[PDB]
Amino acid sequence: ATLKDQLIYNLLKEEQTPQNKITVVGVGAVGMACAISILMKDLADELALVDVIEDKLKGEMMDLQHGSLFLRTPKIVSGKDYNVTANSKLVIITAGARQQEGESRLNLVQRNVNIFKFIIPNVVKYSPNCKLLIVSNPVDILTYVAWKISGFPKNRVIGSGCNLDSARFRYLMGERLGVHPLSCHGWVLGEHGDSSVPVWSGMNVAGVSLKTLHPDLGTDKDKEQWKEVHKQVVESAYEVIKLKGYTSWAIGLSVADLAESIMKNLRRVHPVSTMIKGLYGIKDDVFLSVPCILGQNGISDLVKVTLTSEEEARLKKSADTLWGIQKELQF
Amino acid sequence: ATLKDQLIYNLLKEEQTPQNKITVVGVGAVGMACAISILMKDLADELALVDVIEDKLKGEMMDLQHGSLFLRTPKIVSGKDYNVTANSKLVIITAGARQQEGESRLNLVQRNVNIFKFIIPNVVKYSPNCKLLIVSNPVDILTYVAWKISGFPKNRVIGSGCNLDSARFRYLMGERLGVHPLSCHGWVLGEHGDSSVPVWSGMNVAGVSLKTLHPDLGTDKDKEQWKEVHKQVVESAYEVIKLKGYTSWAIGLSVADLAESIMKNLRRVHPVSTMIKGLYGIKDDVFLSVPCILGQNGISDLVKVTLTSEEEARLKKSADTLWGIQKELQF
Amino acid sequence: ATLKDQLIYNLLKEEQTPQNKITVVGVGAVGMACAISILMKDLADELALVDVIEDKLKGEMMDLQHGSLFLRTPKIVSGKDYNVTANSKLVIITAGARQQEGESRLNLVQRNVNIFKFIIPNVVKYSPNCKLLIVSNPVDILTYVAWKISGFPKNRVIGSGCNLDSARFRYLMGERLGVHPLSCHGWVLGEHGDSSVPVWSGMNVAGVSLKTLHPDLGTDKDKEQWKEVHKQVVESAYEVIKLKGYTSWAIGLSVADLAESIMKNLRRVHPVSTMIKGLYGIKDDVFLSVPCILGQNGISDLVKVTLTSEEEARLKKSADTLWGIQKELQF
Amino acid sequence: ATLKDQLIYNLLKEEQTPQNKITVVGVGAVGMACAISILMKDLADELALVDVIEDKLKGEMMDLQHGSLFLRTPKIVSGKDYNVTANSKLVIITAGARQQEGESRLNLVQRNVNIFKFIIPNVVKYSPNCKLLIVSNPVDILTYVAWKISGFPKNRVIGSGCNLDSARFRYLMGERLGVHPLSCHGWVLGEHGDSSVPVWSGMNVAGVSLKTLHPDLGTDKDKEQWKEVHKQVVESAYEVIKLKGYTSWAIGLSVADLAESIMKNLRRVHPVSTMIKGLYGIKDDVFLSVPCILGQNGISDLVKVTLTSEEEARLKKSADTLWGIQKELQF
Ligand SMILES: NC(=O)C1=CN([C@@H]2O[C@H](COP(=O)(O)OP(=O)(O)OC[C@H]3O[C@@H](n4cnc5c(N)ncnc54)[C@H](O)[C@@H]3O)[C@@H](O)[C@H]2O)C=CC1
Ligand SMILES: NC(=O)C1=CN([C@@H]2O[C@H](COP(=O)(O)OP(=O)(O)OC[C@H]3O[C@@H](n4cnc5c(N)ncnc54)[C@H](O)[C@@H]3O)[C@@H](O)[C@H]2O)C=CC1
Ligand SMILES: NC(=O)C1=CN([C@@H]2O[C@H](COP(=O)(O)OP(=O)(O)OC[C@H]3O[C@@H](n4cnc5c(N)ncnc54)[C@H](O)[C@@H]3O)[C@@H](O)[C@H]2O)C=CC1
Ligand SMILES: NC(=O)C1=CN([C@@H]2O[C@H](COP(=O)(O)OP(=O)(O)OC[C@H]3O[C@@H](n4cnc5c(N)ncnc54)[C@H](O)[C@@H]3O)[C@@H](O)[C@H]2O)C=CC1
Ligand SMILES: Cc1ccc(C#Cc2cccc(-c3nn(-c4nc(C(=O)O)cs4)c(CC4CC4)c3Cc3ccc(S(N)(=O)=O)c(F)c3)c2)s1
Ligand SMILES: Cc1ccc(C#Cc2cccc(-c3nn(-c4nc(C(=O)O)cs4)c(CC4CC4)c3Cc3ccc(S(N)(=O)=O)c(F)c3)c2)s1
Ligand SMILES: Cc1ccc(C#Cc2cccc(-c3nn(-c4nc(C(=O)O)cs4)c(CC4CC4)c3Cc3ccc(S(N)(=O)=O)c(F)c3)c2)s1
Ligand SMILES: Cc1ccc(C#Cc2cccc(-c3nn(-c4nc(C(=O)O)cs4)c(CC4CC4)c3Cc3ccc(S(N)(=O)=O)c(F)c3)c2)s1
Repeated sequence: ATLKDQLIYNLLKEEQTPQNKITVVGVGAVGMACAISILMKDLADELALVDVIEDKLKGEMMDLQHGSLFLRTPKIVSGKDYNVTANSKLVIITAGARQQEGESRLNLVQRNVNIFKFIIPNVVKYSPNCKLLIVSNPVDILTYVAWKISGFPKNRVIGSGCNLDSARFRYLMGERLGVHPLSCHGWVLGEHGDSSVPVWSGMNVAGVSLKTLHPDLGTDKDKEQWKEVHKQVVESAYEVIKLKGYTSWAIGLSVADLAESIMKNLRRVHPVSTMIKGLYGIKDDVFLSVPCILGQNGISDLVKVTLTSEEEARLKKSADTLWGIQKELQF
Repeated sequence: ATLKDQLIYNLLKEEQTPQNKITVVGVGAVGMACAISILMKDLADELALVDVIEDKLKGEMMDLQHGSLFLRTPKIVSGKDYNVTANSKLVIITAGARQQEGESRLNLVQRNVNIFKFIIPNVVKYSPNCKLLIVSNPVDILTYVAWKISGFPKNRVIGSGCNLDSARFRYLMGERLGVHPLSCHGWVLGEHGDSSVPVWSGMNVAGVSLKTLHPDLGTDKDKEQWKEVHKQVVESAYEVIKLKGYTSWAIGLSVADLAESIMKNLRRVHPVSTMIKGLYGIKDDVFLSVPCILGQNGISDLVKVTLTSEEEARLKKSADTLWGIQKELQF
Repeated sequence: ATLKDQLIYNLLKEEQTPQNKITVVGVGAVGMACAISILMKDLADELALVDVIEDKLKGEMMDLQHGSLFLRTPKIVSGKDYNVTANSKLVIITAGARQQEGESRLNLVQRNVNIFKFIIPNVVKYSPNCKLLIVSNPVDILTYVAWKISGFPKNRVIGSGCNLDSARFRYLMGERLGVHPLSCHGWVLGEHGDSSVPVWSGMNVAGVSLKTLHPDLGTDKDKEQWKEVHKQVVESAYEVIKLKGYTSWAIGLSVADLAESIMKNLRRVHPVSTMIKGLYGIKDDVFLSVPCILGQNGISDLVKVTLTSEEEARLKKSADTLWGIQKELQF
Repeated sequence: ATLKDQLIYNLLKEEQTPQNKITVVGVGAVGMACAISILMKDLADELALVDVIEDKLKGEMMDLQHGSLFLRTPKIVSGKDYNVTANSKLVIITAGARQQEGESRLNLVQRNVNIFKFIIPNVVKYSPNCKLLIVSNPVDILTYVAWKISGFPKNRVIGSGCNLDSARFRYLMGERLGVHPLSCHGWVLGEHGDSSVPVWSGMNVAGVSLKTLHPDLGTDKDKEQWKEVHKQVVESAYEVIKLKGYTSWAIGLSVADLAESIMKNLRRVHPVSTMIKGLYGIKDDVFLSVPCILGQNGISDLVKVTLTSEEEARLKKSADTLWGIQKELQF
């Protein structure tokens, strides 16, 4: 008998079926930050990685496996073939093309769409019941693209959206007030990044409305220039990109936070990008961030935030602009 | 009054002194993997980062700060100046040079020695009571260098050593047996990397000696070639370097595991590199990995492993080789 | 040589000094629930237990010690003598008397005051710099008592207060809305228990004011009777006492949450009982729960909640009542 | 519209099917310690409690629910009817009768059997695919009883067995050596409690066999009396029972450790009680503790520890004695 059989007596020929499986597609800096954050939060019993760069994919997988002693996720797999992703509960898309020198963002949009046309059908083939969490940028457009290609109902297609923008907002608010972001509440909604909308009416500590304490909050008359807090939500992302080349740690932690609510059926509220047609006069198929209740079925509910006329008009303008771009995309 | 003062009444404006502070020096892939792993294990109330590349250093710090909402380490700081490291309990050195084309390894090591001659006095100046955890390679030589330059007692200078090699051993052992590495026990000692020593006599599951079950274990007569487990401990690191360019995740996790024992005073046993003169037959000032008990005072004790004649001769040969190299380095 | 000395080489025999020590005084159901919750959140490197019942104290300590394999708090000690508590960062008082048949509540409180007159000087003797977290009831009165006897500055004497009441409020609010309590925000302030004050103006999800959506919120005109949420905050505690004899698990979890903010210096906001003279219109030395920022210095700051006339009159009435009782107690 | 519907827009009529559900039956001290330890380790997305004492059951449930803010287990339910347990992955039995004054242990055996004849059929009715983890004493007899009544294959019926005995052994070994139990390895096998067997051949630190260092280890000639370490594994349990009335914290943590391996499919090795017929000459249906590999299918494999003739004869004697009692039990 082999040493294994001398040492170990086998009771069961196991069926080996994954119960809490997560897949990450695209193992760049963002995908691997998502991966490590999920691993260190014990959110999955199996982690699958997919990419098209075969050596990079296998190297990252092996690096994680070598740390298995320090983890409680017993199976880490990888491959270019999507059979490694079968029966995932949650599939996180972090794939994208590399912007070339002198290439505009507009050119990236169709290249990432072309990547999604290859990825998303293979995801559905092997995990027809999964939740899809889209991180690749432009995230609101690509969440729509993923929704359309997958055929999924809208509860099962989730865009990272303004989850990270809101985390940045609360960090910066916390720095102004000397309070941990966990206790500084404030919401950034709409489009991820440049066009996001700070909802000044919801900014509060311990339920005390900042806007009621300081009616000029967020306006141009504001002597304390709190609008600069939202300007820095946008500008600080561009700054990290300039300083280190890309962002990764903050989005990875924010993605693991969303995965936690989904895998643990927590029904916490997150600002994520969701199919918003039927609200705010929006009549087109577009994805924008609103506060959503997240659990094991994806987005089961959303909060209807009371918006001023100006705030509603900004969200409607994002919806119109997104539909304008989406109708020109080739599927 | 300002909004903050309208909202918040201050009881004490006190000079915050750090209680559980860790510094990582060098924010390459290895340093940041250490940083993220430490953050997600709640080991510190303050994390300081140091490097010489100023924009990269600030970008990585800010990226971590943007994730504060998802963390419980309230202060993350950085700078090229070592006053940001003051009063650290643990200082992790992952700094190093990159080999230039056609540069000999000996010259690369001397460049790393020169880097340590700059770093180590500045660390001591601002945290004279810290523990030093050396990760930069060649790790056993540079741990000696750190020990010589710092003036620290040997309990407070620890080299990552074979902690990671042993983790790889147990992952590979677990894969052969179908058992989690947490339950697969085995020790790789001596030098990190190619010259490491697999202690076949300690390989066991549930206290069952594999060597006693299988007396050919690890020999050339072994029909199952268990020696290939140790060969892959060495080769897989080179393979990961070839596939993705470097290793980072597994070393980051293993470093956070050592930090956990030190910061929480666990007195767990780890294979780390320590000044071994007078033990294991070594008569020179060199650092080799043996099982060490780690706690709030660093290495308080070490385990005297019973070695065969061959294993003892291999460690003595490593010590002779390390001593020859160290006297060829300029301090 | 002994087996230990054959196996282990000692580098330093040093006098272990505790770095992150917590003491719980009183090992009833409440004290032990605090103990287990603190152990499972890795908040301390040393846990000390104190009581006057010597056999029970030793049995509980040993029970915890038998679980050390599953914990990461390496030292658990106990004793009737307070030298076991030396150098605690945080001291949690859950000690109290049991009401005797036919004994008036005022006499029961005086017996608890007498207990504090024994405990508090001995705590101060061995940990003069600790933070005091008072859980014993009546908690607001006894927090004042602890503050008066200790001589501590007010930032270092904290009463559990309405931390638990607010947790119950948010659980009940979450149940009504189908949202996790982590995302349901609402504050119960003032006295712990029957006289607590629900701040309807701060009740919100995602920054959306329920009171603004529903102006009758909490009034008698409310067709949905949201006032019953606060009524159940009070009644459910009495119900648990009736059904199982006492409450323990929820208070233990809420105490560990406060300990987490203090031990890790998080500067999160909690509703805890603090010396409120000069704020909120109170002119006597009394402790009432307001939102406080908690960190390594205890209460460094507090939030000034905007109150209605009725809410302010209720807090002033609580202060008048507390002051009348305190002058009827013998110190 | 109601306030809920004004605030929240519903996307899905959810099916509400539990994915990682655990049930605890019997909410005495042991059951509630299991419950809190499982809750604080995030092992379940739904926790169900069952007992026959209806008020106590509802009070404990409510106490846990009031701490929901501090947990990430979103549904806690209870009831005397087993429909609350439907679709559990893992069902933990901690039910038992109260020993009356002057009542022998022998009388308790049939009373606990009678309790199991009511419980186990109802568990199977609502969770036919679950794993059963038996904690009630006498644990090896009652694990057999549970196996027989359930009809389950032997991989899905697990007795707590010697898991806690081994944890106590490693704690006491750690205290002798000054090393954390996590790094002190040693196995207690066979029957839980009085008749358990310390396997001296497996006792080691860092793979260094204590028995080889000290051949008198565990014998009567041992000047250091290491056999007293195993005597205290037994005696310390009786001591805690004498000092505080019962044990609870250590078993609760040990049970949560087993639940972790099962729910996370970790395939760690634990000494748990398993149907051992076919090994050691045992030819009867009995449950004894050996090192077992635990995962999502229960006990999938077990380690065949090399035993001395004396050790094998003690295990065989336990098997004979257990079968002698079991054949007299009424089903
Ligand atoms: N939604 C948010 O808040 C933010 C999203 N992001 C976005 O994440 C995405 C990835 O970011 P990085 O990792 O820095 O970029 P990256 O270029 O380093 O990595 C992208 C990976 O996608 C892989 N890829 C390309 N085609 C593929 C295909 N058919 N199938 C599988 N993999 C494929 C690539 O090989 C690459 O390894 C970017 O679009 C980035 O803008 C970045 C941070 C914040
Ligand atoms: N001991 C072990 O088990 C392992 C150790 N390592 C070693 O970790 C070290 C770092 O690895 P990588 O991050 O991949 O290399 P890297 O070259 O990307 O990172 C080195 C960083 O040190 C910085 N640096 C140079 N001089 C400095 C100085 N005086 N002060 C502060 N920073 C300085 C550099 O700017 C760089 O950011 C390497 O030496 C590597 O061999 C890598 C994996 C396993
Ligand atoms: N503030 C809050 O939100 C809540 C606070 N509590 C309060 O916690 C306190 C303890 O609650 P339980 O454990 O259920 O009561 P308990 O009577 O079972 O525990 C009290 C323990 O204090 C010990 N004791 C008496 N005098 C002592 C002295 N000088 N020194 C040390 N120990 C002494 C007693 O031996 C006893 O073990 C009670 O006063 C209770 O009202 C209970 C739940 C919620
Ligand atoms: N295997 C091990 O390592 C150890 C096991 N134990 C055992 O755990 C068991 C429980 O211990 P404790 O909580 O201290 O005892 P306990 O008597 O306080 O609690 C037992 C609970 O079982 C309930 N019960 C009785 N009949 C029931 C029925 N048909 N259905 C549902 N519930 C029923 C009882 O009402 C009671 O609430 C005991 O047998 C104890 O010996 C204790 C610690 C270590
Ligand atoms: C006609 C056209 C319409 C859209 C086009 C386009 C485009 C494109 C292509 C590559 C990258 C991006 C992009 N990445 N990125 C990042 N953010 C982070 C972070 O860490 O936050 C890291 S990189 C951001 C946010 C910015 C840093 C703060 C954008 C901008 C963007 C723009 C538009 C939508 S949207 N609502 O239209 O989908 C978005 F969601 C985001 C954008 S061309
Ligand atoms: C005269 C001279 C002799 C030696 C010289 C030299 C040298 C040098 C310079 C840069 C990097 C290294 C080096 N990095 N590295 C890594 N490992 C990992 C991981 O993921 O494990 C990632 S990179 C390894 C280990 C190998 C991958 C498995 C080495 C080799 C080494 C050699 C010698 C000592 S030692 N015992 O003398 O300290 C070591 F500890 C390690 C080595 S110049
Ligand atoms: C002249 C006098 C006036 C008052 C006297 C008095 C008194 C006394 C003596 C023992 C126990 C208590 C008490 N315990 N207890 C618990 N709560 C929990 C929980 O799980 O929440 C578990 S038991 C509560 C709260 C209630 C269950 C919901 C009280 C009442 C109380 C009363 C007064 C103050 S106060 N503001 O004056 O400090 C308090 F803080 C609390 C009270 S004698
Ligand atoms: C003819 C007969 C045969 C058996 C009978 C019987 C019986 C009985 C009835 C109630 C309680 C027990 C019992 N509980 N208990 C606890 N332990 C702990 C802990 O914290 O460890 C807490 S209480 C222990 C262990 C001891 C404290 C250290 C026993 C003893 C025992 C005896 C027999 C088997 S077995 N192998 O036959 O199943 C066991 F598993 C355990 C036993 S009458």
